[PDB]
Amino acid sequence: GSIVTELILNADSESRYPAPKEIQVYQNFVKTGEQRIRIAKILAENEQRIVQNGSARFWERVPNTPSNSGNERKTASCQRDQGWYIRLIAYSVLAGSEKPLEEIGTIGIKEMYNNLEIPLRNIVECMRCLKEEALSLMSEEDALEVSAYFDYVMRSLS
Amino acid sequence: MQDAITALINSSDVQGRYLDPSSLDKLQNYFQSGDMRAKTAIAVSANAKNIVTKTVAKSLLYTDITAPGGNMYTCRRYAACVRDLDYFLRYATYAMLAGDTSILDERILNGLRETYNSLGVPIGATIRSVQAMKEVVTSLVGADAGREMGVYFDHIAAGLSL
Ligand SMILES: *[C@H](C)[C@H]1/C(=C/c2[nH]c(/C=C3N=C(/C=C4\NC(=O)C(CC)=C4C)C(C)=C\3CCC(=O)O)c(CCC(=O)O)c2C)NC(=O)[C@@H]1C
Ligand SMILES: *[C@H](C)[C@H]1/C(=C/c2[nH]c(/C=C3N=C(/C=C4\NC(=O)C(CC)=C4C)C(C)=C\3CCC(=O)O)c(CCC(=O)O)c2C)NC(=O)[C@@H]1C
Ligand SMILES: [K+]
Ligand SMILES: [K+]
Repeated sequence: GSIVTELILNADSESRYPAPKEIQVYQNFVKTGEQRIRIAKILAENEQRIVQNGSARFWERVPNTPSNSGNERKTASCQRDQGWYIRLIAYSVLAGSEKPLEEIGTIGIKEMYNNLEIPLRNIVECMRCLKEEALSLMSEEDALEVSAYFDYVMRSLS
Repeated sequence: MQDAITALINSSDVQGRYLDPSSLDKLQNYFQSGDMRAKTAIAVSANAKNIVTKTVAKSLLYTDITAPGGNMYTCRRYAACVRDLDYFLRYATYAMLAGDTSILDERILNGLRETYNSLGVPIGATIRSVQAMKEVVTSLVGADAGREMGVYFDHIAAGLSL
């Protein structure tokens, strides 16, 4: 879903047309479209930079972790996940909501990682590392939106 | 439901990819259309009862369906019919705003062909009335926005034929 979907489904539940408030939200949202796309492009072209620089800070911060146990596959797996969370965050920025991130990445996160036997706090940590890298690649304003999505993932992991 | 954005996100997500150059900008296309979409939804919202009145007048009245034994005979059945046209208009507006037809497939056409046949609701008359709604709305918003709402109306009509 997206901000647009949320507005529509709201009206749907009251069996009516969009209200003045729902229309204004929509107009303010689409007005920020070009900027949103600029941000998502940043993330796209800097996936490897963010992941590798963040992995690097992360592992220094946390040496006891299953991606740093001299196990490739495990290391590869964790690096892949970081890339996926970037992709999801980028989708969320475009969508104007954490819905994309929620549906694809957040709902079930504790159950999956718990099953895989990966400590949750370590994932939170790595998210901080990834968060920093990405913020640095972008303006002050651009950083606001993106920050909250990274925060969201970290919220759901605790 | 899925919107113009959600759709592009989902087509990307199944191949594990970031939005591609064409998925982007199709997005720009959409974001640019929002004003017209908000304009259209506002106007339809303010002429909703009026649109269905004209729609009914041009396709369903003075026919065998409003005669005793007809499916639109009995004020209850007449009112049911008008309620369904209310639903087509509102949901087509939701769709247009979303820029995706998916909401029609899931909230309007799910079991409708089947439900109608079960109840004896004439399908050819219903399609006729949907094509009138198209024109009535085009007469209210112009051909430019009329084409857009048209696509959603055509969708509903098409999904009754099957
Ligand atoms: C990296 C920061 C941390 C880490 C993670 C870790 N991941 C795996 C294995 C998998 N991770 C996933 C994750 C996902 N599946 C999904 O659908 C989503 C959402 C889109 C994600 C993010 C999956 C499914 C796997 C299993 C392998 C597979 O892809 O089929 C491992 C390996 C575990 C193992 O025993 O093999 C690891 C280590 N590890 C760390 O140290 C960090 C804290
Ligand atoms: C009007 C253009 C035509 C017409 C309509 C007709 N419809 C019914 C019965 C039903 N209509 C629906 C449709 C929906 N209900 C929903 O919630 C949705 C999604 C938002 C839709 C699209 C359903 C489920 C029914 C059954 C429930 C009910 O009876 O209210 C009737 C009544 C038929 C009867 O015999 O009771 C009628 C008259 N009929 C015409 O002649 C027009 C061509
Ligand atoms: K969970
Ligand atoms: K009116």
